Amino acid sequence: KPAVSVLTMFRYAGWLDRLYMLVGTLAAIIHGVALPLMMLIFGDMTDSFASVGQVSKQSTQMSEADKRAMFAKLEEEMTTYAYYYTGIGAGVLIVAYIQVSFWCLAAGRQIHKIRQKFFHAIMNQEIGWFDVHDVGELNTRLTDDVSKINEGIGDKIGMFFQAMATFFGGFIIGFTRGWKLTLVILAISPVLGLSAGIWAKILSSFTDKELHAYAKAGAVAEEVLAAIRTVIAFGGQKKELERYNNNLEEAKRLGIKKAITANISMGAAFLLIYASYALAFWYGTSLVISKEYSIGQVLTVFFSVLIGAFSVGQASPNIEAFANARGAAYEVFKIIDNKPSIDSFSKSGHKPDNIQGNLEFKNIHFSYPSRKEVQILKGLNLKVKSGQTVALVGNSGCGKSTTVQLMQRLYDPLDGMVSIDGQDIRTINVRYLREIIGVVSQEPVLFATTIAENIRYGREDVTMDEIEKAVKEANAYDFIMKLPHQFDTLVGERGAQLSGGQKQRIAIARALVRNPKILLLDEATSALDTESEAVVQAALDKAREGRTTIVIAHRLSTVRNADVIAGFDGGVIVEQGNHDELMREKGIYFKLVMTQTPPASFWRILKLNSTEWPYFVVGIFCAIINGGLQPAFSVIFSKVVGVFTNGGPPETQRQNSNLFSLLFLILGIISFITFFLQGFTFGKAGEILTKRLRYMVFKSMLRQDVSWFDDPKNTTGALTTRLANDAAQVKGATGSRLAVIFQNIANLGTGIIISLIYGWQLTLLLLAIVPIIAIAGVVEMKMLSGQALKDKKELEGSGKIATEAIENFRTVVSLTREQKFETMYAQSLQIPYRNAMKKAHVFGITFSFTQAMMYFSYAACFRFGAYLVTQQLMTFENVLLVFSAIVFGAMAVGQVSSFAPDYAKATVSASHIIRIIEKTPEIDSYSTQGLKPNMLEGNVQFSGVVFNYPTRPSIPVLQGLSLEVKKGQTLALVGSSGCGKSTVVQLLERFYDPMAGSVFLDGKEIKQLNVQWLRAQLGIVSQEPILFDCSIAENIAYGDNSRVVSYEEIVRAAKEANIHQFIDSLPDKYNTRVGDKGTQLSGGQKQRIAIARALVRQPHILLLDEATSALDTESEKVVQEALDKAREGRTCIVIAHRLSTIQNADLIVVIQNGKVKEHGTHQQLLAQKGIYFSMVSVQAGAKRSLE
Amino acid sequence: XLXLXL
Repeated sequence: KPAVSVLTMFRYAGWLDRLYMLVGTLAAIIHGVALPLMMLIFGDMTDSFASVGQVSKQSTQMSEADKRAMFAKLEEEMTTYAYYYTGIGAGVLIVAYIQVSFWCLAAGRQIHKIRQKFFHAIMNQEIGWFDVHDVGELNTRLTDDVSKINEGIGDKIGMFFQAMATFFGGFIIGFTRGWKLTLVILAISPVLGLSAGIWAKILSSFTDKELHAYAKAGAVAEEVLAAIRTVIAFGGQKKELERYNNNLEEAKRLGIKKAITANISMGAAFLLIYASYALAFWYGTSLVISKEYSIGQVLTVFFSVLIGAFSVGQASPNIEAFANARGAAYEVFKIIDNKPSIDSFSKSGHKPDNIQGNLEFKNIHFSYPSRKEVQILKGLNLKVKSGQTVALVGNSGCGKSTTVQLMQRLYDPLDGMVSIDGQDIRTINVRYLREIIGVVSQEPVLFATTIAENIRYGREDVTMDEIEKAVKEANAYDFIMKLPHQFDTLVGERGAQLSGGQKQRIAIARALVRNPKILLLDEATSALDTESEAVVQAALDKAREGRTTIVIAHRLSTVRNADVIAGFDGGVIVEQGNHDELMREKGIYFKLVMTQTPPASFWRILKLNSTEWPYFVVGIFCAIINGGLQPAFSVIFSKVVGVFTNGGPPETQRQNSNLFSLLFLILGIISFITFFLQGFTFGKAGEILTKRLRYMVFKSMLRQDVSWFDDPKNTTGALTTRLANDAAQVKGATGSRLAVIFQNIANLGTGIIISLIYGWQLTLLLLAIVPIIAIAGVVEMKMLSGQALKDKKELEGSGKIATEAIENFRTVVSLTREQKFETMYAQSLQIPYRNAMKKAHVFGITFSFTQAMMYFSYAACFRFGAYLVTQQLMTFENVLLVFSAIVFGAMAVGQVSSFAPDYAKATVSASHIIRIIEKTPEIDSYSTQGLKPNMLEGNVQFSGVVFNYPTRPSIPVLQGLSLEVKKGQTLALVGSSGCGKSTVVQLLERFYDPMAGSVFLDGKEIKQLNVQWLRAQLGIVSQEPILFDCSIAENIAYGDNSRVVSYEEIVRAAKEANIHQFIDSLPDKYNTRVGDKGTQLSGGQKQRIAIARALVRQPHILLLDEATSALDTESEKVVQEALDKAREGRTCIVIAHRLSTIQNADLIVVIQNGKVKEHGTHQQLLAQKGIYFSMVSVQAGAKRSLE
Repeated sequence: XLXLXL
């Protein structure tokens, strides 16, 4: 939104820059004017052939006589015109080069300055300014915004003015050659505008409906895949697949409607374009027959005006480019124009000599820029005598640090003053102040360069001797000398990660080189290991004794030796004095003391589309007829101007131009039939396979087992996305693109056949020229990307040293040496700067060469078109035909290059979609194999089972687990913690086969048993039951598939589950919707519904997994009552966490580390003393506490 | 070349 003043933006342009811009925009305007002058001559050429074309056919008597005057006229005229063209070529070459080169130059020269000034401005900001801003956004703002600005002040302007120049230059010739046709065109101009609007409105409609349309299927797919274990357990896969297939079925219908309308519209638009232009040209001829206009003039104004007309559209994008740049520049120039209060880049204020270092803090009130929300320091008074060392203590709020924060003048205080020596801190120079003060901070930071350099960031002028004495005086010499490379060893975030204490020591050395009069140590000893703490503490103690010091930490080991200790309460200074005094005071200090003591490319995807033999041949035959229909307009436009040029006696002309102009339209309407067809056939073809793919993918996705669904690689979202995208992407490749390609190769094919069979060696000549300028076009774009990629790599290094500077900034301000990062940033910038100078040089040559080649090509066109060919009996009407045909054929071939990435993307997307289908599981539910035992009564034999979850084959859940439970008795399962209890239920469901061991039910191994039938006998009830959106009767009826469950049956199940109180209470009753779409319920109801769902199946084995887990008060009572009523008639396994409710169980089993530890009935496990007794005794304590 | 065929 926000822009900047146009003059302010260019403030860094002066002298040569403004000159470059002037000469550049001048040359650009010339370059612009150049083109419409080309079409002006094109009319004159037509007149030359027209004069002769008429006289030649008017004779019908003498032959040789026509070999003299005509050829002479053509000689002089064609020579003149060719000379002119050759003239224009050099012009466009020069002006193009000048334009692009100059503007790119100016751009670079400015952006350099912008960058430097901007970074300086960043470094010059006071910390209070950083506290209120995000540094990441700011660095990214730098790197991105400056680029935006560069895009804005670049050659785009030249293109804009050139475009405006073609616009004016076009309409000027357009008007001056004649007024009528222009006005006649400017009427169909809106008519064209209306059709584009309609087409936009139609695109906006289906976007929204499409999102709504698939979201119907995508919603089903998401609740299913999220419910995967419940649909697997209850084996409703077929149903879910059915639903998904239905939603797809709808989607495809909406899709074919989409296609139909879209195609109709496109066809209509094409028709209106055909009609309008054909109509304009007809009016043209109608004006030529009156002898009011020349046949060539019509062309001149027509082409000049249309050129000028499209110039606007082609111009518009550069506007937005400059407009955004002003906006990007706003927030950029905002920092540069911002003058702070503190500066520190200023040379000002006293730089005192012989500082004795007497500090005082007088009545200081302060708050950080969270402002009024919190005021941390309410008043203050403090003094620290010269040479002394004061230690600040406090419970919380870190009002301690604030003094260190103020003593550097990182902030000015709200009220009060901090005074070093006698003078106010604000009078003395900021830098000098930062220089006379040394600082050691809790988390030390080391910039990435040799250790010497890090010690050199203390002072720019230093020798390795001073470094040595510095580190040795910090006792860091040993540890670093043992390190390889000596002082040349690397440090940083990347590489050579060292001990905190060592880094701290290096920081103390760095600080020590500063030879500061004032030392500030904030929790440097804290947040460090106890062993190295003394090592660093020695250094810290040796860092003093030359200086006055304020220290802050949580370590009261280091405070005792201090001359004065100062406690704070609520920002208020209270206790001050020597240790013994503070201990005699028995205040806060004493209090704290006592307190602290897979690629591929293949067509099997197409072989899937081979389901439809038709719907393709139709589209391609249609699209090839379209491809054959396309050049036919060229052939007409050739002969309309051609016969008119070749007319001879005029009487016959006016009758023919009406026959052509008719036909001219006739190819139009017939185009409506074909274009809609090929669009509809490919469209409908697209929407059906989209059903088959998403159907086969989804289906095979329900085939995969739980082992695959636990994968961190595959989650519900990722699966839905992979499901949607691939199917959506394969449609694009198999869709319109292919049709268009066939249409275009057909187009160029018929075109080149016509052009070739008409022109002899004319076409052969052109086919030599056209590819070269095409390839020359492609090689340019390659260099552009090359220079682009290289430039990105060079500024990345400069942005990397920027990020290092502004991320650690609060450190760099303390050490000063910002000018260092300034210089390094500059030098880092210097290389891209020279690169940007070369860029202009190259961008020009490449551009101009591509302009000149096209213009020079246009010269050889009519020069060979005339002379050798026209001195022969070959004619102008054929030349005009060949050029149209060929060049348009090429411009059709362009769409081939344009459509290239679609297939690649679609192939990468088609790669997965086949693999996902072809993937088979270890356990597939679809196999009709398996025993299907005839005997009802169940048992469960777990024997020597070992299990590790495929996702985490590290910590084994089960090791040699063995259980037995007879029929019609409850198996209670207690455990320390983990899924070891649940893995039983998971394995009995056979979501996994165990690594070793086996499990039987009727005495038959479930592994060789049918999977479905196995799962069909199971009554699974989990913690938080998921209910799909549908009637609660349908949720309950989900308990049994392959058969529809009776109403009285689900009633019985609901009566058994004691949910009937709810179901009869509702207005809809059993038909009520649940699942959050139509209604909301609490846990109790959902669970009882899960119970109903469980026992409507009439399972021989109930499985209750922590059923009461999320639940409270009477809900647990009623649900437990239901569950209790549910069992005792069936085999079941209850892992529930309430042991008081397990107190009645046939067999209790304690599991330990995968091995069954304790076993037997309650009173037995109670008789024994061990884990279970502890399990029951510990959770009784909570009850006793609650009582 | 503009849009019909030239």
